[PDB]
Amino acid sequence: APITAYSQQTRGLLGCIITSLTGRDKNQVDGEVQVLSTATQSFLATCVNGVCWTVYHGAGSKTLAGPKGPITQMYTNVDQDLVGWPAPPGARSMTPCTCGSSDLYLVTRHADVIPVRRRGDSRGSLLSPRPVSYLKGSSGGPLLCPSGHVVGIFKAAVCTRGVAKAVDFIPVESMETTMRAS
Amino acid sequence: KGSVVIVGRIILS
Ligand SMILES: COc1ccc2c(O[C@@H]3C[C@H]4C(=O)N[C@]5(C(=O)NS(=O)(=O)C6(C)CC6)C[C@H]5CC/C=C/C/C=C/[C@H](NC(=O)c5ccn(C)n5)C(=O)N4C3)cc(OC(C)C)nc2c1C
Ligand code: NA
Repeated sequence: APITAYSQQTRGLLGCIITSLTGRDKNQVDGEVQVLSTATQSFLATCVNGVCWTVYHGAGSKTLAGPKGPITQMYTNVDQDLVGWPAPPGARSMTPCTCGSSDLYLVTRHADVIPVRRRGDSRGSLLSPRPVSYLKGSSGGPLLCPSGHVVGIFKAAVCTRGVAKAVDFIPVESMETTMRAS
Repeated sequence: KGSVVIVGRIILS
């Protein structure tokens, strides 16, 4: 205790570029959070109820490289900044948060687990302000309840003068509506 | 115009 995290790198520069072009990833997948990369950007994805969710501003319309070839997005909502792919085999699927605690954590690509106070449906305040450079590349990362269940994914940072005091996220609620709609 | 690629993962405890 409390909730902790660590990261493991699975691919280098060259392999990432090649896998990007082939759409074929034969690597073993593990963990609740995937670190994703495109040609130009890196960011996060969180697997919830068998779908790997991330931000449209990272992934765009792109396929995800997979064991059988490129995986087509099963959910794409541009205005909500949300996309999802069926989770590849091996990703650890998270449970949505029920209880409704307002005491949250944000897990960053650096595998830090940072206290957040939920201020509304889609917003939470960083209890200790962070430099924006620290949060960059963490979009798609999970916001968790104290139990470790997921409330949503990191979308955007509210920042001034290079410091972020709060975060906007996409609630698991928005995932179900997106699934219900399509 | 390529695919998104998994380059790493984070394991939660
Ligand atoms: C409130 O709704 C929002 C809010 C922001 C969105 C968006 O933001 C775009 C993308 C988004 C963003 O950068 N998200 C983050 C990020 O890490 N992106 S990233 O991983 O580096 C990336 C690059 C590769 C994807 C979490 C931020 C980290 C630090 C980044 C710090 C510096 C930039 C601050 C900015 N903050 C806001 O825009 C903001 C703060 C308060 N409000 C109301 N808006 C912001 O966070 N973003 C601008 C893109 C987008 O694209 C879609 C329309 C496809 N949709 C958004 C939506 C819907
Ligand atoms: Na850590």
